[PDB]
Amino acid sequence: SKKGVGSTKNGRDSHAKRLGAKKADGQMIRTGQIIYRQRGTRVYPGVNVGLGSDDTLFALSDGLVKYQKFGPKQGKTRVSVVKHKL
Amino acid sequence: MSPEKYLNFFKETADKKFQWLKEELSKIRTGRPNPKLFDNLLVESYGDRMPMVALAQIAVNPPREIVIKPFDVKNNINAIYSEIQRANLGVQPVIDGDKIRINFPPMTQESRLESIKQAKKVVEQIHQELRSVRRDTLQMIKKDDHKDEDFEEFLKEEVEKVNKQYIAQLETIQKQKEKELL
RNA sequence: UUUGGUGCCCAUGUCGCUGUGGAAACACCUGGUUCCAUUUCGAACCCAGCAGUUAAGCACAGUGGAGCCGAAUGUAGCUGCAGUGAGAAUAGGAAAGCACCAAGC
RNA sequence: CGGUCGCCUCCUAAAAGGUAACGGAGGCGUACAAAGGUACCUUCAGUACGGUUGGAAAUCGUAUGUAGAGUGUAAUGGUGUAAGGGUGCUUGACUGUGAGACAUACAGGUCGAACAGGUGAGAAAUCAGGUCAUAGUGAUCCGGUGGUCCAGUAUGGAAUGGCCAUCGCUCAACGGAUAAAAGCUACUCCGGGGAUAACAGGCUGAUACUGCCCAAGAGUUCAUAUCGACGGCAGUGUUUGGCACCUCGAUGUCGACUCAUCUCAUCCUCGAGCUGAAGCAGGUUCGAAGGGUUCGGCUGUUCGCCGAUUAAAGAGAUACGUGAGUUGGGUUCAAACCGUCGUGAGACAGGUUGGUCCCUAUCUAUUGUGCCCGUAGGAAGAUUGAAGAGUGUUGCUUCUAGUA
RNA sequence: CAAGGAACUCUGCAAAUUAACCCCGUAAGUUAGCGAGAAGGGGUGCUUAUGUAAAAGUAAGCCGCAGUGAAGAACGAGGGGGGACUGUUUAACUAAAACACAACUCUAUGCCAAACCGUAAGGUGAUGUAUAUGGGGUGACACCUGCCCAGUGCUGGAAGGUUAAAGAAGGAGGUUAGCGCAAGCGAAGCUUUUAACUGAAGCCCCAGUGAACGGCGGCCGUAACUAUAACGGUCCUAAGGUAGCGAAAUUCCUAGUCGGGUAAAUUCCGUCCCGCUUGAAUGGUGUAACCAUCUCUUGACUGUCUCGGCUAUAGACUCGGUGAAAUCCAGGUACGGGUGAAGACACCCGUUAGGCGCAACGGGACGGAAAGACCCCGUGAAGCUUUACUGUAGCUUAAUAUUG
RNA sequence: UGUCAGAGCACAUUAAUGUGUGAUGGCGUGCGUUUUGAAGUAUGAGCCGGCGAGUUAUGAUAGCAAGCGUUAGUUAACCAGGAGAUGGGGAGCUGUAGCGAAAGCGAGUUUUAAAAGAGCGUUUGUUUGUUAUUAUAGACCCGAAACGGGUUGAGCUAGUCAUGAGCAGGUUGAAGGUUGAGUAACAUCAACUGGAGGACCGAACCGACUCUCGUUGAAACGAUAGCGGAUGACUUGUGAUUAGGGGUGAAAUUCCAAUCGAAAUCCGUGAUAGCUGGUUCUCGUCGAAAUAGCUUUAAGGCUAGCGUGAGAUCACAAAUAAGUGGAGGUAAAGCUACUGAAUGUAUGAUGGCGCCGGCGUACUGAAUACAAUUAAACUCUGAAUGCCAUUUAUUUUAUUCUCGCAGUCAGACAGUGGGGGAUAAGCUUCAUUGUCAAGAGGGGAAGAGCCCAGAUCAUUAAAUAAGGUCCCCAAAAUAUACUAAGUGGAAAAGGAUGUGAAAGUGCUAAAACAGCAAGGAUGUUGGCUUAGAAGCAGCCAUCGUUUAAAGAGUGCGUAACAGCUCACUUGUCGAGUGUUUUUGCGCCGAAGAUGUAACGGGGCUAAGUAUAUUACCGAAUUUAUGGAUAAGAUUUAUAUC
RNA sequence: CCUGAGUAGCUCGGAAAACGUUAUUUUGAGUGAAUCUGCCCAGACCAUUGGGUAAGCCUAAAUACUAAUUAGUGACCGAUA
Repeated sequence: SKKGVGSTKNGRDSHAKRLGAKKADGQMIRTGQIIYRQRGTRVYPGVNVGLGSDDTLFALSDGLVKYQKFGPKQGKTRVSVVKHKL
Repeated sequence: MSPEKYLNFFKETADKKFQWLKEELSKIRTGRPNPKLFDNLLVESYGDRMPMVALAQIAVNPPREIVIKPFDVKNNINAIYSEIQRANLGVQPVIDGDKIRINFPPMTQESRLESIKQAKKVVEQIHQELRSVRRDTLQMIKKDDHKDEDFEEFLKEEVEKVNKQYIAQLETIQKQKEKELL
């Protein structure tokens, strides 16, 4: 019935950090604004994209965000800053 | 050891103890159909100690007799036939060709009484020693798990039920000995 | 439009196999005499030149060999029993392509 | 009692992000003048081929190998001339900042263009405000250390106070109540809970019991005369359970005596069929609930064991039925001892001795008996039977006949 | 109340059985006092006489069914367990296996005694005087009290280290008179600071004290197997329970085995000794007698029972008088199934019931009193214990004034 | 326990379709309470009458109004008077410059070398009146066990002291000594003195161990029947005696006035109560949450989010549809594209071994090829949906901000995807989609979470939704088949010439199946072997011969045999003859105890089921009319939307 | 010549001070000055400066309060208050 408990050996995790992207396609953004959170490079930096020491990807100029495919079989993803009408 | 490993060690020791107990209870006087009653008693072949399985074969054609089959009928059957008589049997044996066929009429009520008494006392000694080993295992367990009471109690009844199962097996074998005694 | 370098894409592009070719070249090739260089050494590199070659890199042709890629059906998966729409398998192509400059042509 | 309280990594988490779990998997309470940076140079592991000791494995030469190598590390990944190795040079492993974003209740934590000055790396453009990244850390009160263009109780100083920097504090229950605090109370009590108890009751049927099928085989043979694994299907609620529920401003129980009832998965009495059913004694499967199915010793013990007896001494349910029908023997108040444990109050899911069971019946149901009316003018007898209820136990001996 | 006679039952609870007087006889044990009314039998009347101060007793006759004719009169024996006993015990649950108890043992106290109380005089102790008082424990009598000072507590010891308040050997600094170009040095007053050294008691240190807390083992080889343990080696400890007893108030297994008991006895009696967790004054074994002590057996004994019934009352019922209580949202207050916050007089479905009573007896209205009291929680309370914390009574030590 | 009605009866009023009353029809399981929630077997309430629980003093904040108003307002205190405003009274304060720790500076300050860059500054208000909130005050009402202080109780028990009393009666006969006998003397024996004995029986008395009765008692511990003591450890009277972090205590946590882990009394104290309980006029409008984080924390409390009210923003904001764009790595699918696992087969590595570097390796099996695979933490790939931003169109002043007041964290249910548990549980944990909570109604047999659906009120008006149409009970029939189970209106695996339909499948009037007749042999008793199996114990091959036909024998049956019988082939007669598969409805499997008890019932072979038709009924839904009114707008006629 | 000696004071524990011991004040214990040339204080203290010279005492006035008397009042309660 009511037996002993303890040593479940599992059921532990950490605080789920808000990781992923930080911009939406179609948004007019400015320089110094963060676009993506990740480890390593699952999303590759395009033009005017800077890297913050926590493997953060942010914008370097003012313009629109767009996505592109590259790689031998186009399985890799780039994010490019296509500037607005200027 | 773990509590389950404690049970495993206790079960190994109890299996050895049961081999011992079966060995003693076999030799104890019954209606005497036990193949191991004769097996644990060595025979004086030409003045030397010999076993039976390594020398002959055992069988039971009727359910009141025993049959001994040796290889040699001129040199080996006599060495076992002489020691079959004048023993705890108390019956006159005969030889039918290459096999000794020994009948076992039921024991008298008095000799059966001492035989049952001594068998029960042997089982009692085995019981006391098994419980002593169980208490030793419980001492190692109280050196082992001294934390959650509900778990230590679970270990207590685990050991208790293992002991009860082995007691049941030993008692069933005792009942078998008593029934073949009839 | 041929050659060399090089620009975008970053194997439908590739790897490999059978040949041709270099006049100008690009290349091998001849030396460490000079600045420089080797965890060492003219191997690389930098100085300076073409005696010899299309060999190889290189380019063009053929080769679909390996690998890459891949026509349609439907269901699979799903969204209020109709739509949504696969993957896989298959025919199969692809022997890369878009350019710029300098000369030869 | 266990384990945890803080923080990070994967699934869970259902393709934005994110989402709980006492769910499934691991760690941190860091390391480094290189493992930061700069400029330059360089490219796998593994496998294969051939070689002194020397091989499976020491290494080299080459090919091949898409990087499964390696990245200070837990996991996530990425990392194919890179985020990795080698060389040289400094330690931007800057000062004051900072527009602006992130994430979020606060506190905070994350990145940060770009500016002024100064540098470092490289001739250089450019890079450098720590490491490819995420854990890697404790506020505040108080206290100490150095400096300060701060004040100096009338003044002058000084002491002392103030600002910046710095250090102490597993406040690890890690957002932390003081600088500083263990247990027992069956001597206990107060307020609360069916949201958190034991029982009952209720859901589920894992388990327990029962039924069934498949039939290898055992059974001279022949699965199913009698069984039957290896395996499953189910059912019952009935044993053990899971449940945290209408009920805890109260549903009193274990047992013993009394009242029994209903049901069948029938024990006997009733009937039928098959046989590994010569007879007898049977086994077997079903219909089958009318009646009945013992006494004594021990245990508080229901139960259970033993002896004797009938044809048998069946099984469940009704709040482990039955105190607004009796008792408390045990059980579960203090009281006391024995053995053990805690040093100590005490405790034992140990034994041991005794140790308080309330009720003037309101209503319904329920067993008897009356009052008024009805039964159609009033009165008195006799009825049919509408409807049910009681009741439906059974042994022995003899004859047929020692006959078949 | 015919018979049985503990068979009912946790158990002879209860009840019955026994009684008063006289005459026989009365055992084991015995510590000589008891046991003893032991165990068991006979008679108790009327009249006459023998009889004595009075009787008692005896002889003859007299019968009743029976003659302390009525009255009130211990039932007894054996076994086991505990306690010595007579006794005190929770007023109002528990009368004891508890406590007390004489006795035994240990300890302290030399007088203005220790001790206890009070702030303190002072007082009991005690107006006592170590054969007295106080405490600790064991609790007739007899025989013993085995080992261990590891740790603790106490006593004794002083070297060694360690030790306050306080005293001052001494150091540093400020203010500024003055000296100084500045810087700075710096007399005297006050200023501020604790360090040489002294600083007790005490702690660490060393021995004894266990009838002071208390505790008082394993591994391997070897005994006509052998798990056992007679034995021999090893490890650990301060020593490893010696004696004695040993399913006991202790033993889980266990209802252990054995014999008796019992037709049949989880209880009982003795025994078996590896004894979960026995054990020697937190005492152990025999132990005479005794217990409103507990348990088992036994002769008798009985309506406890087998198996219940009758006689009289007080009620219960009626009549006359008087006459309250708990409960109480309101009701005209049926049945079965389902449903529900999971147990429906009110719900839905079908069934039946003229209305109102009285007498029993109480299924139900989860009947009544008792805002849970069983269990849990509350940053609840209270008491109790303590190496929980902090204080503190008391005791003890040093300094200083008394005090030369 | 009444409503909507209503026969009839008797009346006649605030004269009005009136009142009273109801034979009878339809309908209908209280109020607060707290919970996710009660007709509730959850609690309280017998009823009635009064009474009965958010005030005040001060201060601050917020709203509205006012006075003054850009150095004004305003007085604290104090004084004159009616207990009065008022006047006299500027004591001070707020707003009129902030920055910096402060010095100090200042339309700039601080950080800083720097006003670089950043912070704030770069300027409005004062005081009263109303309401609300907050703060100090006990501060809505009530409920604790509790602590200390100041006092009273020893008359009850206990304890001792001094004074006394008391033990009816009858017993037994100890120790001690005298005498005599005995003994060396003792010891001992008998009589006597003697009457001791925590001695006996047994009055009174003391205490209350046990049976029964009693249990709102006659009794706040009794009645009666038994019991012990009843010469001392004896009971009692009188007076004093010891009092509550205290006494007393043959000790039990005993007693201390029927009550005591420490009495009662008064006060601090109205202690505290995250826990219970309650909290008294009307109406209108809007109108959530049971989630997250933190917490000496899980019942509580703080912040968010949310609702509401005032203002502004008022379309760049927010949604609703249409479209574009991105990510994912979910599902699926695959896993010589990995990760782990794992199987069938081939050459077969390493090879053990055998073997004179080969020879067989009949075993392990590299890699490869083979066809399949399992994965939430497997992914070469790889969806959809959804989410975000974005464009077009509608709507809103708002899902934007601030301000004031909040409220909730104990949710539950149903569906989806799950996890745990067992893809057991009306169970737990989650996310999502709806409901109740917080909102009723119809269907659902009655039912909080299911379906249809969102209720101003009156209707004796219409269209309907879900759903239903034999009757109860408003509401339909036709035709096609199936059904004989009452399936409908519990069931599982398995089984079945049930049955209907569909699809194909051989013969055939030269006569198909069937019914029945005839043969059915043979080497041959084939052999292994059973003393005894040879067509049939067990095993092995299981053929040819003649025949239309024939099996070392289809079985039965035998110790063997034998025999019977069939497949096989023929025959009599002559119209149907088989499984091959898939679907509708069926049957069994299906035994438990208040009463049928797994359609609501009566009943139903249609009134059952599926199939097409036109119908109908039917909701607080929608529409209609009438009444009031809220928010808004033309506008003040008091009209409309 | 004098002006208030166990006095001010220093130390060990204190308390009051808003102050939880800090200027200042007081003492249970120890210690203990100068004589207005002096001292106290000016929140440690020191110097200058300022002020007053403790170590004796008294003091109507505004001050709280009603137990009551006298007269009067109550945007006080009306026999459950």
